[PDB]
This record gives sequence, C-alpha cells and structure tokens, in this order.
Amino acid sequence: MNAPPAFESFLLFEGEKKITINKDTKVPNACLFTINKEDHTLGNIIKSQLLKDPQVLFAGYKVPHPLEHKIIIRVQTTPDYSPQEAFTNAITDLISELSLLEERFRVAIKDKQEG
Amino acid sequence: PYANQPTVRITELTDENVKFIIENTDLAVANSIRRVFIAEVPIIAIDWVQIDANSSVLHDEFIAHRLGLIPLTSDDIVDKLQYSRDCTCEEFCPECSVEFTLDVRCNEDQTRHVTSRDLISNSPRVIPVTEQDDILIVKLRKGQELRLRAYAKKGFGKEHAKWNPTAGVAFEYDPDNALRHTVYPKPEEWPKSEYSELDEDESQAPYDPNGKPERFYYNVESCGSLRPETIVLSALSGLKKKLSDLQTQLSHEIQSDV
Amino acid sequence: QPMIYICGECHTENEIKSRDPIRCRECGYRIMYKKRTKRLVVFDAR
Amino acid sequence: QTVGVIVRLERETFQVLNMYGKVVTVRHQVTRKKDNRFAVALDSEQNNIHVKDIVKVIDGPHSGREGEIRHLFRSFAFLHCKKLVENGGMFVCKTRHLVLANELIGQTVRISQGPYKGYIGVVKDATESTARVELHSTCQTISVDRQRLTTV
Amino acid sequence: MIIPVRCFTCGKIVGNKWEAYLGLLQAEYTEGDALDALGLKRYCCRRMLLAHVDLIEKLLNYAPLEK
Ligand SMILES: [Zn+2]
Ligand SMILES: [Zn+2]
Ligand SMILES: [Zn+2]
Repeated sequence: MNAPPAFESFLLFEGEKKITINKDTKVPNACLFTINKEDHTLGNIIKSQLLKDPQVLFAGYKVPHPLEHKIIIRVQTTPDYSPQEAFTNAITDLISELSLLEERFRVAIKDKQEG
Repeated sequence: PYANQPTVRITELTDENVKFIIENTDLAVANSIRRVFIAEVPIIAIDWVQIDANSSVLHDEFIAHRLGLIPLTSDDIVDKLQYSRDCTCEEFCPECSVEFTLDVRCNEDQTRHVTSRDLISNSPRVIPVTEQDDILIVKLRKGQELRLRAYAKKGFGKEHAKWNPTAGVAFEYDPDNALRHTVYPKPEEWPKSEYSELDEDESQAPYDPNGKPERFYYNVESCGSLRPETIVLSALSGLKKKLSDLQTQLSHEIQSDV
Repeated sequence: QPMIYICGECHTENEIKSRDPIRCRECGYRIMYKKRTKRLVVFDAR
Repeated sequence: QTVGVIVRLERETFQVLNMYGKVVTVRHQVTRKKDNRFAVALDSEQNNIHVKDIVKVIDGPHSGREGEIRHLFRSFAFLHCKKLVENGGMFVCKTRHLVLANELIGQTVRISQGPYKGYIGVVKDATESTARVELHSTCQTISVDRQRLTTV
Repeated sequence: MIIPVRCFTCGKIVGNKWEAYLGLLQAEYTEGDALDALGLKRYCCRRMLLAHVDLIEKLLNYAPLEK
C-alpha cells in the first residue's frame, strides 16, 4: 500500500542533487555535506578517513531517519584549510587504498589458484 | 593525512567460500567491504515473470517468488549487462536481460518435479547453478501444468534480496579482544574463536590502550551465483565506483559554489 | 460469445449461455469453475 | 439539436420556450440537460456576460426590453422580466444582440521507460500529461507519464 | 508448503536439499548426520530443513479443478 518502492534506496530523481554543501555558521570552517540516496556504507568510510587528517577538528555523520535515504557529514577543519579540500582528499585517499587493495587481492588470487 | 596500505592474505579458496585476512586498514573500510559483499555486488536474477498458464497447487505469485530467489550463473555477463532501467531499448533486450522459458505439463501418474533444470535460457552462460540436485520450483500432479517466460535483469542487494550473491559473510576483528570492545562478564565461559592464538589456560588477551582494530578476518561464502573471489573483486570495484561518482558530484558542487 | 466453464467434479469443459441453467452434460454437476483469463499477467518476482 | 425552457407547468404537458422563440406544447416524457451556471457569453459590445445579468436588448425582435439572463446556449440567451406578462416573463434573444446594463482508461499498458520499466498495469485515471496505473504485480497504483507508457 | 529456495537468514540455497534430505533420512542416518552430510554448518540453515513440513504432498492428493 504505502510501501516505498525498492529503488528509493539508491535512485535519485529530477531535481535531487546527489551532494549539497551548506556552510555552517556556528563555528568557523565547517560544512554540512548532505548526501542524497546513500547510507552508512558511504558515510562511515568517509568519517573514518576524515578522522585520519591531522587538520580535521570534527568529523561526523548522521542519518536523520532510516526511512529517508540521506546522510549528513559534518566537517570542521583547522583554519587555512577548507573542509571541502579535506572531503575531496578523503575520497581520493579511499579510492587510492581500495584500488591498491583490489590489486593486492588479484595477486593473492593468482598466488592461491596457481599454488 | 593519507590512506594506510592494506594487505590481503588468503587462507583458503574453495568453489563455495573464500577465507582471507585484510591487514592494515580501518574498521569502517572493513565493515563497508562486508556491506558491499552483502548489497552492492550486482548479479543476474529473475525479475519479470509472465505466467502463460498455471494449474499447479501453488498460486501464481508464489511461483514467481520462488523463481525470483533462484541463483543464476552471472560470473562474466553481469559486467556486460546494463541495468534494465538504464537501457535505451524497447523495454527489454539481450543487453539488459536474459530470457528464460519454462514449459512443463505432467502427463504421468508420478509426481513430476518442476526443478531449476526446466528453466531454459537463450544465453548459454546465464544458467541456474544446479553433483548437487536441482532447485525444486513446484511439484505437479497429473493434469497440471505451467508455462511461463521469465526475464532476468541486473540488480544488487539493496534493491531486493534475490540479487544477493553471498550465502554468508563472517567478519571478525581482534578474536581475543585485546581491544576490549566487548566486555565479557566471565571470560572463562566463553569459547575461543577460530582465530584465537591464546593457550587454553588463558581466557582473553591483555588490554592495550594504544591498539586499534586491524587484521580483519573474513569468510565469504557464495550462494553459487558468483565465484567467491569475483564477489570480492566486484565489491571493491563497486565501492571504488560509488566513491568516484561521489567525487564527480562533489567536483560539480564545488565548481557550482565558486 | 459462449463462456467456457470447467465442470467441477467432471473436470471437463463446456459452453454456457446467458439465462442458461447451470448444468454439466456429463453428469449434471451443478458447480462450474470459470477458466483462467486470456489476458496477460506479469509478476515482479519480488 | 435544440434546447427548451419551460414557461408553463400543466397537467399532462409542458409549455416550453426554445431558443427559436417558438412556444411549444410537449409531453412530460423531454430530458433534463445539465445547466452550465459558469458559462460565458459575449454581448453586442464584446463585454463578458453570465447568468443573472440584467441585459438590455438593442437589436432583434425584442429590441427595447430589458431582461435577466436565466440560461445560456452557444448563441442564445433566455431573458426573464417580471413586467412582461407573456410566458411567465421568459423570452429568448441571440447573445450578440444584447448589452450588459479518455481513450487510455481501462487499457493494459507497459511502462517502457523509467524506474518502473517493464511493469504491466491497467490505467485507472488519465490526463493530458500523466496517467495512474494499477500495477498487476505490487499492491499499489502509481502515476507515470503518458510518454513512458506503451500499450499491449 | 514447499521447501524455501533460500535460507531466510543467510540466503544459502537450501531448496535443492530437501529430496536428498529425505533420502538420507530413509537411508538410516540421524537428522543431525543428514544435515551436515548435506553440508549445513550454520544452525539457521539447519532449521530450514530440520523443521520443514512438506505440506505440498498433501495438496497434490486432490484432483485438479482445471483440466
Ligand atoms: Zn535494454
Ligand atoms: Zn462433465
Ligand atoms: Zn542460513
């Protein structure tokens, strides 16, 4: 009846931005990144990578509601260093270690299947 | 300020499962690779069932349900198929779907088992996985029949659980809880893990405050729809693709702000 | 224009008319079962 | 082809005044037409007029009288006047001689574009733009564009 | 009624196990021996056959209404 269709977890629509940047006004150098149609399987890795910068003062994410598919990643970085730069470095660092991990997994398969 | 270098050590590789150890990565990376095993790996599963005729004791939606959950051999086709809703075809084509046909009438006094073998593909690579016996779809009395045409399409585990390639993804870090994330009331009663390395005198490892979760032990058992290593390769490729599309939208939004 | 009904206990099929008393021809069994429709059905396998 | 307006209630007949101005005597078993109380008409001076409007007749056979609009036609208007004792006050003039003082319904369709692509349903409601489709598979009726539908 | 195709928790394909499970019961094994002879290690996959009732064999006794 009121069952949301199964493609509401990941498909966007016309007039939905995937990412929305809203500059926080409470503290200096902080942004809320609203990711639409994602879940913990993106924001948890981004949160853990943003905790590895020595220049991020706050790195968190929450879902507002588990029935509505969006997360908010709040980033507060050190001044002189934009939080958008920390975010676009976190994504590149994840792509770096995942491509390295995929190549090492390939090499481990070639080791295992060929003795 | 950068990503640590993970490493993989595979303990076994069977046609059912793969058991491996990922060292020198964070916890959230490891949990996400588990969650992308469960959800974000795309396989091929039946999603469009047209019942031409049915006389069986099971009703139509029960048979279409049971045809949903049958695993299909999608080891190399699912990288070639487009998602059905993304294709520019006239609503079905061999680039986003695999046709199956079932046509069974029972003309004998024995109970005839419509199994997974009676699903006949037009694509010779995408066939049902069933040494092992076939997957029982419906039994038939004499006189009953069922004819149907079923299109299978690419999808992943968030959409529906019939696109889930994994039977089971066991995942554990720190099997003697030196980290003390879990706090046992009486650790003598607790059985040791498979990956424990303490002697039987000792219950759990001594606490270290400076430690962090590393050396994540995985046991990925496939259901048969994929080989258990191409689940892991497809998962890593899908997670890197999700992150890359998030970065592209991020670049668009930053260029929109400036 | 005639509707085909399945003859209950007999399991055979027969025509029927408007304003026709409902009877089988084999044994006059009173319960008819209407045949499955000819238009298409399509199920999402979810 | 021609409407009428009852001007006298009798025992077995009605006295009915049509758009032609011809008082006729017809049986009880004429049909009741749905009246358009929001219908628009134009006078001789291109001003918008409606029902219950006091209009002067400047041309035609009734030129000089002034009556209230009670019913409307494509090109005719019926005028009531309590001073005029004929026909209960009713007459008719042409409106240009006055001055103010779906197919897709119930058709098995197949969504051929979008997120619901490949679903068979039956169109419940339909517009120029969108159409509501009773889906055969789910327990839910959803609306899609007509450009996304393809009939069987 | 009929055997589920997947174990509800895991998704392990258990629908192909039922007739072989009946064969291993009638070949004088215990139920616990028959389950891990079919290779069901997790107990959530063991309840799927251990507590199935094959009710469709009762439903096939009745003559089919349509013919
Ligand atoms: Zn296509
Ligand atoms: Zn008969
Ligand atoms: Zn299970």
